[PDB]
Order: sequence, then C-alpha cells, then structure tokens
Amino acid sequence: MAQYPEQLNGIFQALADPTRRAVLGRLSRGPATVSELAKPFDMALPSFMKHIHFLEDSGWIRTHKQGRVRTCAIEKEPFTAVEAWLAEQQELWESRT
Amino acid sequence: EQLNGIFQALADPTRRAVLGRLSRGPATVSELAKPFDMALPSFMKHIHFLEDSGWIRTHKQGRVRTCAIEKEPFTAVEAWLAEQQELWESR
Ligand SMILES: [Br-]
Ligand SMILES: [Br-]
Ligand SMILES: [Br-]
Repeated sequence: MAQYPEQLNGIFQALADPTRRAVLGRLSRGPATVSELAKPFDMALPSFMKHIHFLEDSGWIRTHKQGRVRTCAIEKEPFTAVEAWLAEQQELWESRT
Repeated sequence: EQLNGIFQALADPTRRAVLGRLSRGPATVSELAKPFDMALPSFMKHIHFLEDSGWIRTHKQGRVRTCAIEKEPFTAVEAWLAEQQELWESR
C-alpha cells in the first residue's frame, strides 16, 4: 500500500522552492539559527519566515524558539518518504516485461 | 529553475499517479485520464505541466497524443538526494 497522497503533497511542495532547498542544504551540514540561515538571501525576514514555517509544517525541519533566538535542525523522515516514492516508480520501470 | 519545476510537478497527487502509470509503459492521454473523475480540460493541464516541467514527452499523430515518462527528472531528484546524503556524512 502506497503512502497516503496528502503526506507527499506538502513534502514535494517544500522542495519546489530554491530558498527552501538551499536552507535544507545548509541544515544537512548541521543545525543553525534562523538569523544564520537568512544571511544568503535578499528578502525581508517575514518572507524568509514563510519558508522556515513551510519547512517545519511539511516535516523537513524542527525549530525551537528561546528568547529572540530560533534554532533549526533538519529532519530525516521526509528524505525517506521521497526515496520511498521514487523507488516505487523505479521498481515499476525496471520490472517491465 | 529546473528542480523547481520537477518538484512542483510532484506536489500534485494526480501528477504523481500519472507518473506511476507511465512508469509501467507509455500511454495515450485517453488511457491516462481513465482512472480520474476529472474533466478532461483539468486533466490536460496536469499533462501539460508534466511535459513543460520535463517529466514526460508527448507526441500527437492524428487524434491521439501518446505520452512517455522521461529519464532525466528521476536522475535529477536522485542527484539532489545524493547531494544531501553526502553533506550529512561530511566531517
Ligand atoms: Br491528496
Ligand atoms: Br534567530
Ligand atoms: Br489521446
């Protein structure tokens, strides 16, 4: 039984944005604060926060606020989900008779 | 801007299910449209997005448009994933 579609929709939508993919690339190297993550990007912080929030809501990252500081870390589950969906299609392709 | 389109294509469940079917072999739009309770014009727009993003190729002869899944987007998604995995391992 394939994963329910609603779980995958948001996971893939998160990856459709280059800012979000860049943030995930950084968090793959280890955790970071929002202010650190925002530095490469020419957008106002509210616009950047939309990306952070989307990443958290879709399960790609976890964040924690203490005072004015918000720490972020990558989550591995969505990687597993993407891998799983891909592998399923690739099994169908390689098993063609 | 290329992974943007590839992943935006994958964000829709209809588009994912079409790519599932095309993984089994090529198919006409008519064949692909069959499982879904969707107006053809809405369906065509999913097909059009899949083609435009690079996930599929299509070709029309007479009244029949045949669709085939493309290799390159899979390689691209696999590349993004491998790139992330290599970053996690780095010390
Ligand atoms: Br859905
Ligand atoms: Br911060
Ligand atoms: Br057709």
